[PDB]
Amino acid sequence: AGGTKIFGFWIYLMSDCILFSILFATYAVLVNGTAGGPTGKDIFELPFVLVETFLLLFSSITYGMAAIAMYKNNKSQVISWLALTWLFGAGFIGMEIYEFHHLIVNGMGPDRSGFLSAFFALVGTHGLHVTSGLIWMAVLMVQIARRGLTSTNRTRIMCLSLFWHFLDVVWICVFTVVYLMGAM
Amino acid sequence: LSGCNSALLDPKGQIGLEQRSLILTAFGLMLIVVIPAILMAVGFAWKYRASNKDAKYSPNWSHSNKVEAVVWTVPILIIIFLAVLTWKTTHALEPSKPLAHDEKPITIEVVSMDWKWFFIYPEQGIATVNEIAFPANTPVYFKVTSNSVMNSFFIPRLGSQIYAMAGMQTRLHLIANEPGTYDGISASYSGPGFSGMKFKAIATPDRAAFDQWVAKAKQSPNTMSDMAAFEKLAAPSEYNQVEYFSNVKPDLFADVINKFMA
Amino acid sequence: MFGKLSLDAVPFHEPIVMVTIAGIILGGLALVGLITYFGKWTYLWKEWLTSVDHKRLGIMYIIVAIVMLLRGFADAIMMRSQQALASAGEAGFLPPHHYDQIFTAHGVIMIFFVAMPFVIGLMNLVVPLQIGARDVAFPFLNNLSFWFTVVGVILVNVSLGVGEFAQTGWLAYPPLSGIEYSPGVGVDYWIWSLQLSGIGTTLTGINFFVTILKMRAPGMTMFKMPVFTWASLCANVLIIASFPILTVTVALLTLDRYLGTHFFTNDMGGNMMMYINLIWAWGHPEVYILILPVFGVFSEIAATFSRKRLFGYTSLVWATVCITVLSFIVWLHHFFTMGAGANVNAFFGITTMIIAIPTGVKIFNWLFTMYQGRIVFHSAMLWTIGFIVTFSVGGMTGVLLAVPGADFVLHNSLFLIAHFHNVIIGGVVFGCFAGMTYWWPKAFGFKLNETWGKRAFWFWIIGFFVAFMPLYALGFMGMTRRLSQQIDPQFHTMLMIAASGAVLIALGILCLVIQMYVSIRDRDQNRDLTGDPWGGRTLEWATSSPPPFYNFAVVPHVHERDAFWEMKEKGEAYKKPDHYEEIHMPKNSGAGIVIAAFSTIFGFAMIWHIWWLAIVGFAGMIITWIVKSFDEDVDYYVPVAEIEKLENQHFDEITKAG
Amino acid sequence: HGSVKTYMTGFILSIILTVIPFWMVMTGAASPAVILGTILAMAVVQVLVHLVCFLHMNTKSDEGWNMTAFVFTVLIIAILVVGSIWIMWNLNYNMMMH
Ligand SMILES: CCCCCCCCCCCCCCCCCC(=O)OC[C@H](COP(=O)([O-])OCC(O)COP(=O)([O-])OC[C@@H](COC(=O)CCCCCCCCCCCCCCCCC)OC(=O)CCCCCCCCCCCCCCCCC)OC(=O)CCCCCCCCCCCCCCCCC
Ligand code: HEO
Ligand SMILES: COC1=C(OC)C(=O)C(C/C=C(\C)CC/C=C(\C)CC/C=C(\C)CC/C=C(\C)CC/C=C(\C)CC/C=C(\C)CC/C=C(\C)CCC=C(C)C)=C(C)C1=O
Ligand SMILES: CCCCCCCCCCCCCCCCCC(=O)OC[C@H](COP(=O)(O)OCCN)OC(=O)CCCCCCCCCCCCCCCCC
Ligand SMILES: CCCCCCCCCCCCCCCC(=O)OC[C@H](COP(=O)(O)OC[C@@H](O)CO)OC(=O)CCCCCCCCCCCCCCC
Ligand SMILES: CCCCCCCCCCCCCCCC(=O)OC[C@H](COP(=O)(O)OC[C@@H](O)CO)OC(=O)CCCCCCCCCCCCCCC
Ligand SMILES: CCCCCCCCCCCCCCCC(=O)OC[C@H](COP(=O)(O)OC[C@@H](O)CO)OC(=O)CCCCCCCCCCCCCCC
Ligand SMILES: CCCCCCCCCCCCCCCC(=O)OC[C@H](COP(=O)(O)OC[C@@H](O)CO)OC(=O)CCCCCCCCCCCCCCC
Ligand SMILES: CCCCCCCCCCCCCCCC(=O)OC[C@H](COP(=O)(O)OC[C@@H](O)CO)OC(=O)CCCCCCCCCCCCCCC
Ligand code: HEM
Ligand SMILES: [Cu+2]
Ligand SMILES: [Zn+2]
Repeated sequence: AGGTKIFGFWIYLMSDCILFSILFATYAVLVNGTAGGPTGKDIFELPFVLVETFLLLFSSITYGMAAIAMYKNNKSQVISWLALTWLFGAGFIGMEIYEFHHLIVNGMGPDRSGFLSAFFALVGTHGLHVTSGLIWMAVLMVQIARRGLTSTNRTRIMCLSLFWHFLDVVWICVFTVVYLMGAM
Repeated sequence: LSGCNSALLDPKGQIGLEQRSLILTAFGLMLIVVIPAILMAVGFAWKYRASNKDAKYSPNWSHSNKVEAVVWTVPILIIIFLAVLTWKTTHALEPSKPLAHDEKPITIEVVSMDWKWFFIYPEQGIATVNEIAFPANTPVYFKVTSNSVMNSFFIPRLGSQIYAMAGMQTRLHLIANEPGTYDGISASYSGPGFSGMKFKAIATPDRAAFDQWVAKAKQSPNTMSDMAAFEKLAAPSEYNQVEYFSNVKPDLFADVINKFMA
Repeated sequence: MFGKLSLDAVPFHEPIVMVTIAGIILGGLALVGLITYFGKWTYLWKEWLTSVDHKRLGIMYIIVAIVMLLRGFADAIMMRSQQALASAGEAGFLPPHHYDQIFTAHGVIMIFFVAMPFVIGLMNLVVPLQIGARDVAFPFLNNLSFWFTVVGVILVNVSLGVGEFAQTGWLAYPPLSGIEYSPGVGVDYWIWSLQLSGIGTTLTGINFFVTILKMRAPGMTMFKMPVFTWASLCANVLIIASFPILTVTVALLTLDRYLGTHFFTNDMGGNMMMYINLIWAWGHPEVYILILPVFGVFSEIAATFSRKRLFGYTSLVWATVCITVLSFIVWLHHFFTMGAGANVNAFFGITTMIIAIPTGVKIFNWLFTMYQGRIVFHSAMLWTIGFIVTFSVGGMTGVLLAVPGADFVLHNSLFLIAHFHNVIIGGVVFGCFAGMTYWWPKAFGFKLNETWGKRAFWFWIIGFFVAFMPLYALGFMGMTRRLSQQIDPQFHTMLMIAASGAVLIALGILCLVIQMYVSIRDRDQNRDLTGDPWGGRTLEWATSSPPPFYNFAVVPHVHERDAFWEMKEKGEAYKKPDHYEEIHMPKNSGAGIVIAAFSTIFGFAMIWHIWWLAIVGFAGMIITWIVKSFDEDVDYYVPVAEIEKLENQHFDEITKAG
Repeated sequence: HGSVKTYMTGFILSIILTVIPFWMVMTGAASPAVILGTILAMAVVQVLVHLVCFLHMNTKSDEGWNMTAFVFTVLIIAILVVGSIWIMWNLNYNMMMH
């Protein structure tokens, strides 16, 4: 039944991909609706985005390490790699929250313009997905610690693997379409 | 069902006449295949009822290349013809397309309000609520916008409707083939006053009658010479009676649109 | 501490709404008291509410759909009466503030909580049986999906007595639905009902898709599945691909209303045309989601009651696949008149009329299934024939609307109302009634009364035509949708004829209610002993009626299309297996109902801006999810003795019959 | 199921395909068209690298239905995004004061 669950989660991720696509289309439509406020070029700090991108990529690689450890039946290495992945994802989330807070306190929040609304929607939806992945990862780490690498937990590790790698893929799309294209 | 003297089946404008022809053509083309479907449903139901012991019974007959080929191809031919006609007519009946006509068009600016229609005659320097006049057999160029919410400017007996969006300009070209008074509506629900968003489009016999109507509007004691007067008029109201304004502010349509494009 | 919620939210001043609230409360109290008196609370909780059995969940879906059909039709009757009165030159009894609520709620209810739950429940009941599976892939997910649908139903019904529902039309176009022009709670009721129900709908799509792909019995290749299974698969593909669109679009509207964002506002860079684009990009796939399963139902019924193989199986399947793919490239025909220009309009009109070809292929394949058959005029077959006629007419008018030149003068007219009611009632409603009649013996073990079923069919079809042909005429006379006050008198005759048609439909619904009552009363004389009352052709008829809670003691092995028919033709039906084995089954769970209750609290709190309560509800949803994730005992084995007993009773029935 | 080697290969390839676009945009390496084409192409290639190395996408998993679902989803996304952009571009052009 594990294979069925992993396939079903893949299908759910396809639906999530279409969700993100709708957000991307909205951003493309509203990118120039800046309403006399900031444009992407006036707020996108590329080194910050690069650090965030590297954090998310490192988290993806560390989750790959955790999955490898799982297939070697090494509980301790699985937990350690999951903890490192959690820390990298938490860093990504912290940087994103800091960026959003900076925009908000300077009257640059989603209510300022259509462009800012779309930017907040897309980037914050990705961040909400990352936060859900982090809560899921914490629950899964506790469960693995309590009961080890059972078949249930192995299926859950695979499902979360799909989710986390998909989040980094969405982030590749996000940084390319939003940050690099706005900064250029 | 339909109605012979209906607004769409008995149109008084060129656009409406072409649209009637298009509707009838599509109806006939589709009937070609729809009528056989219904007749076959009923006739097969009757003829091959379980009671009838004379009718041929073929329990295991499930595929026929000839039958499948026909049922696939006939709709394909019908739809190819329909699609060619669709491309041609959609490009010919494009609402923003100016009409080919000897007479110069009259520009009427249209602003939907809550809940009544405001009209500006920029060339004649007058404005009206819920009533427009123009010479018959004279193309009319409609510039359409909204002050609050989505509406649809529609004169059914003359032809195409067009959406009215705030901060946006849509363009519609109509022409009346005969003089008369034609009912106008909003075709996009816009709130509690929607039912009363009716206006009259008066197609005059000649330019003299339209000029008399313009002059009658010009003797209005009221004016629309400032955005404050427009805002006063735009306060929510329903079932607005016909009103006339003289000395309308120039570029008033542009100002209404610019209110939403800061 | 109560947000915006206050006693003023209750519409005391409104007599009609207050009478309705009192009536619903009294009915709920009566139901609670009857359940208490018969002491069935434990039975209900243990066998239906927490059920993870797809058959129970399908029945519950259909129960919800029928109950909400009652309210939707009451709304329709009120609208017809108001329009008849207003076209005579009278105020009527529904002012715009109530009438606009009524038509918005009617649309939302009939689409999301009548049509959707009906087809979903039919698929839930039938699909696992047809493919030879014992359950859906994710049974607990199935239960949770049903309860999210119930959450939506509860929210939309609560909007009756607390606050009001949206007055924007059933898709809530901004900026009319935005905070500026819709400051009340109605749009928020709309938002949260739709969002919470859409979560469950998306999960159902995933569940059914995986179920059909992965849980089929050995030997049943894709092109040996019953056509209804193909239709369900395509519908679930559309659900998975399209309902995320609705999720996002409603979420963006929510951000606009709550956080003052500028996605769809008139100013500050917003663009409401984007909302219209997105909502209809979801919306057309929705109508195809509704219609495909009933196409499958009609395929099954026509083959069964023609006593003949379905004609052109491969052609039918590929037409279904074609419709599925093409349903995503046509959505702009819903706003042809917004002014996209000739190129875009022409392209989308052409795609719209292209996707009509496979539907005609399906219609003619059914006709040739009836050709040279032996047609038994069971009420289900009457529904099928009536569907062919009515849906042909409706689809014809739809294709007419696909031509942008004609749509320019028919858009939002009562011609459009007539078209989509023609297709909806002729296809979806007719097919739902047909499938309900067809599979009632499978679900419950006895047949419906045929006399009242046929009366219901005749009332429904004749009343539909009387109710909606005048609307085609009215569309040609220039009458637009959503008119309620001072309707122009020349529409009055058509509006009266439409009202009389609506009364005929009301009689049809009464006939259905009487049919259910009489069938239940006389169930002992109309038992389905063999599990094959109609001489069916697919595996669902290979089981007992009702099927054992595990469906099949032994997973069947299929060799051809119409596996059960081939088993009957080869004498292999009703063969006692040499031995039985224990069956793995999922346990019932109350977690789904708890998550749904927390979701209901969360939605209600968000509607009334009770922030602390919304936090409590959301935290409850997530925490219940996690706690369930910690559960280990979620399955059990059916002892071989139980299976032996059930199979022996079924085989005693089979031997007694013949 | 992958291996350490393929994960590190994907890691290095992702690092390169991420660094180059950022450097190109930050430093104005080439003309705007060249920069845009490069970053879009490298983003697509990096997505493929992640799908292969990290998600182990292949034509055999789940009887091929894994790949089938992904390809269908990509097609649906292309339809939705491109159609929305085209429709909105045309609508906005027709909404102007011309
Ligand atoms: C293999 C696994 C690996 C596959 C994956 C790897 C490949 C990746 C590619 C993607 C996969 C492609 C699909 C392959 C399916 C694989 C499974 C399989 O084949 O075995 C199952 C199955 C075997 O089941 P079975 O148990 O053995 O029983 C079968 C019986 O033997 C059958 O007995 P029968 O008597 O019932 O025969 C029925 C016969 C119908 O009966 C007839 O023989 C009469 C023929 C009617 C002619 C009228 C054609 C109608 C279409 C009009 C098109 C107009 C031109 C289009 C121009 C473009 C538009 C501008 O067939 C039809 O139903 C025709 C329906 C065609 C409608 C498709 C929509 C039209 C657009 C596509 C144009 C190309 C159509 C080719 C027509 C082929 C004709 C055979 O195979 C079949 O279905 C039989 C062959 C029919 C296949 C139909 C092909 C669909 C075409 C879609 C192509 C779309 C273009 C690409 C766009 C994609 C992105 C948008
Ligand atoms: C499940 C319901 C359902 C179904 C199945 C359909 C099917 C179709 N619809 Fe309909 N629709 C539905 C429900 C709705 N439609 C709408 C709106 C809508 C609009 C927008 C018009 C406007 O807003 O002004 C158009 C153009 C169409 C066209 C079509 C077409 C071409 C089909 C085709 O799929 C039909 C194909 C079938 C045919 C033709 C009949 C059988 C064929 C025969 C007999 C043989 C072959 C014939 C030919 C080749 C011609 N629809 C709306 C919006 C209402 C709102 O705004 O609130 C709703 C709810
Ligand atoms: C605007 O409202 C309108 C409609 O909607 C648009 C209508 O439906 C209708 C037509 C209504 C019809 C008669 C349809 C009847 C069909 C029925 C029986 C099926 C309805 C389905 C139900 C059983 C609801 C199922 C969901 C529920 C269990 C959720 C519970 C929701 C409830 C009952 C509403 C909440 C009401 C509150 C508790 C009121 C608050 C109470 C107060 C504090 C005091 C109350 C005082 C009074 C006098 C008792 C009208 C009258 C209308 O104008
Ligand atoms: C425009 C866009 C608008 C829409 C915005 C959308 C925002 C939400 C987007 C994020 C959606 C999150 C998706 C969560 C996926 C988790 C699905 C899941 O449960 O995995 C299935 C896996 C299968 O294993 P199984 O044994 O069957 O257990 C099933 C559960 N009992 O089961 C497991 O592995 C166990 C999982 C345990 C449960 C973990 C739940 C954590 C996620 C909670 C989500 C809410 C987070 C709140 C975020 C902060 C809000 C401020
Ligand atoms: C589903 C759609 C997703 C879209 C998300 C974006 C919309 C949210 C935008 C913020 C609301 C508007 C500002 C109101 C608030 C406002 O205007 O008040 C201004 C306020 C600053 O004042 P303070 O509250 O600090 O001052 C209080 C003191 O004076 C006394 O204690 O800003 C904030 O603190 C908000 C910053 C939150 C930033 C983090 C949230 C970002 C979104 C979530 C991203 C995902 C990751 C989260 C994981 C935990
Ligand atoms: C919309 C709000 C819904 C209410 C939510 C809160 C639920 C409250 C009940 C939970 C505690 C129960 C503890 C069990 C305690 C226990 O073991 O005894 C529960 C007991 C079960 O006994 P039985 O009725 O089967 O009779 C026992 C005999 O058969 C001898 O064995 O039932 C009751 O007495 C009433 C309980 C349910 C009352 C119903 C609640 C109201 C629901 C209203 C919904 C509308 C109607 C639609 C229904 C389809
Ligand atoms: C959106 C959903 C809204 C609710 C829909 C209406 C249904 C209401 C429930 C029907 C009455 C159930 C009668 C139990 C009948 C009964 O006797 O219980 C049966 C059951 C078992 O009791 P027994 O004494 O039979 O023990 C048998 C043992 O062998 C254990 O299996 O008790 C429970 O486990 C608790 C179930 C009641 C509690 C469930 C409801 C609570 C959740 C819903 C409320 C939300 C809470 C959160 C809000 C903050
Ligand atoms: C005019 C419009 C043109 C329409 C053309 C559309 C073409 C459709 C071709 C689909 C690709 C099929 C390749 C499967 C290749 C594969 O791995 O499957 C292999 C599968 C074979 O299954 P079996 O081994 O059980 O054997 C079945 C028979 O082929 C044996 O004779 O092929 C099929 O028969 C599938 C038939 C198409 C059914 C399509 C289902 C719906 C597709 C969408 C699924 C994704 C949803 C994701 C949710 C977001
Ligand atoms: C501040 C006010 C707090 C009031 C919260 C009300 C809690 C009432 C719980 C009723 C549960 C009914 C049990 C039915 C019994 C039943 O059948 O359901 C059982 C079901 C799952 O339990 P198991 O996993 O043991 O499975 C049992 C069976 O289902 C076997 O399959 O639900 C739970 O136990 C989840 C508990 C959720 C607990 C929610 C915690 C409260 C959340 C709010 C906290 C807010 C904090 C804010 C922080 C920012
Ligand atoms: C049972 C018979 C039905 C009747 C008599 C009926 C009647 C009507 C009426 C009178 C309207 C308003 C028309 C207008 O604007 O003037 C309408 C709207 C509508 N109906 Fe029905 N209807 C019925 C069944 C259904 C069903 C089964 C569905 C869908 C599943 C449905 C969906 C709708 C929708 C979506 C609208 C548009 C609501 C909108 O204004 O926002 N109807 N109905
Ligand atoms: Cu459509
Ligand atoms: Zn516009």
